[PDB]
Amino acid sequence: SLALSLTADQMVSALLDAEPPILYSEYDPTRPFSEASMMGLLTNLADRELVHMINWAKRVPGFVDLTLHDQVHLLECAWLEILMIGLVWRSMEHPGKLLFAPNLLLDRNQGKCVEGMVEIFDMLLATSSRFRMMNLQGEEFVCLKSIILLNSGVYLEEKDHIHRVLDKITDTLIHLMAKAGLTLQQQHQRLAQLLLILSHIRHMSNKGMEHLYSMKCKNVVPLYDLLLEMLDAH
Amino acid sequence: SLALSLTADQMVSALLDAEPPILYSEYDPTRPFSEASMMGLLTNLADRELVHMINWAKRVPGFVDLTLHDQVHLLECAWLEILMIGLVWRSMEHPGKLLFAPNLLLDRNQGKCVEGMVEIFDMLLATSSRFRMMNLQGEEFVCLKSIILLNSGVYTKDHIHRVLDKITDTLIHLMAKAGLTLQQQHQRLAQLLLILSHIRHMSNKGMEHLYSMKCKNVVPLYDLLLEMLDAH
Amino acid sequence: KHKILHRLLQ
Amino acid sequence: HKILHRLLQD
Ligand SMILES: CC[C@@H]1Cc2cc(O)ccc2C2=C1c1ccc(O)cc1C[C@H]2CC
Ligand SMILES: CC[C@@H]1Cc2cc(O)ccc2C2=C1c1ccc(O)cc1C[C@H]2CC
Ligand SMILES: [Cl-]
Repeated sequence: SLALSLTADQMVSALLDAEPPILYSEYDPTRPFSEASMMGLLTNLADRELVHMINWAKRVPGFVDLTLHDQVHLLECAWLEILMIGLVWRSMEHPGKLLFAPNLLLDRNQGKCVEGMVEIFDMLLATSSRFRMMNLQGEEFVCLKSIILLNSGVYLEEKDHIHRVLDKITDTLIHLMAKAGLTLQQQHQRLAQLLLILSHIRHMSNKGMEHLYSMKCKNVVPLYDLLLEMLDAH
Repeated sequence: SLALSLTADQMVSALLDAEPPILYSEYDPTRPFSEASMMGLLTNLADRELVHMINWAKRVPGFVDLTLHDQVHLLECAWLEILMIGLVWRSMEHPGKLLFAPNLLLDRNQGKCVEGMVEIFDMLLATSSRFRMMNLQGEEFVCLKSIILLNSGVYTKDHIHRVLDKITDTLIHLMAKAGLTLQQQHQRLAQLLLILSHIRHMSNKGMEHLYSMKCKNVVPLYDLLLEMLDAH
Repeated sequence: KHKILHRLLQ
Repeated sequence: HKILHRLLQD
């Protein structure tokens, strides 16, 4: 595995170069949104984002070393977590709003257009404000995104390799903090702060998944094959 | 807050001393259990454990410094995660089984007696195996349990965040004292905290399952347990 | 509101 | 796990 041989700076480089592009939402949507029209716009975006996510995963060091069955499993378990953290990252510089796409910046009020959605929007906004306060950097963000992919479904030959890569990502994060001039104590504290956020992201994903299976039965969500399969995986 | 001035050693001692007692399940020789009898035993135990959890929380450095409203919010969000990590901890000595109580050691097969429960038993057994292989120490366990209490509902705060950094310092202190290199220390720290996201996942799955058990009226739920459930 | 939790916490 | 399977193979 060339992954286990990468240095910290090479790890950061590989992850930064693997970043997916930012996609646009269907243009000139009719406002205000109806429950069905908003979900239509968001599900359309998510479906296209999933295609890019699958290809981003293949570029995450070590992921290629896993079996197709495992790769499928990790993505099925982590896709929504990955969509959410990307959203929280794009929204950092926009207090109070969620930047779903450059041409689609929504406020919590618009989240009331869909039953049960405002609760999820609020958690997402709190996470974004948390990253803002922490002044989360781009190199740290890509590290966290890769940890989500490898850790979310990890729970022996395959497991050991995954744990080794996770350990390398940890080393990378500490490396970045050391360069930022943080003391040893501050490095450990920030590392803990960042990893504990992943607990909240897992929570939002579990809640989002339940709410998604809720909109589904109400025939409010469009029939986007990939998105539906990913949802059925749960 | 008095908790912020404590040393790592005092923090560990405080946490160890606040540990709740191990409770026993109601006694009954009859095996195997039925869906209702098993759920009856488990909910009765959970309800009694919750009372001790509340008193344990009050002894967690920094918790009493919060307002009643905040204390309530934290317990409501974290109660199942706390019950689960406790179960995973005492089940470490018994690979392959879940020690709900000294007189109630269950196996995966017994998890099938209740529909939808085997999936949860399996996640819990894997977590226990993970802790067993990492050779989790009692001192690290008490820190993790406290982190769950203070972190789970924190985003739904400067004081709580300051207490969390304190526990982090304590965890590293314990690893350094155990002889781990600087590298092994931050790698072990990350490993431990990542398992917390899995505990969060199990809690959400367990909460969903309990809600459905409730609506199916498989068994009446005790008042405290119902309060904690409805909070979700 | 009246909660058993409130009572036990105080 | 159909589409995801194929996309991961291509
Ligand atoms: C509410 C946003 C959350 C995360 C997210 C990020 C993104 O970049 C694009 C779409 C989404 C979805 C979410 C979600 C949140 C709750 C749900 O019930 C379903 C979903 C699925 C999609 C929207 C179709
Ligand atoms: C399956 C064990 C899990 C955690 C646990 C630890 C413990 O020390 C005592 C009771 C429990 C419960 C659990 C659970 C798991 C799934 C559920 O739907 C409900 C519950 C609530 C109680 C059992 C009544
Ligand atoms: Cl596109």
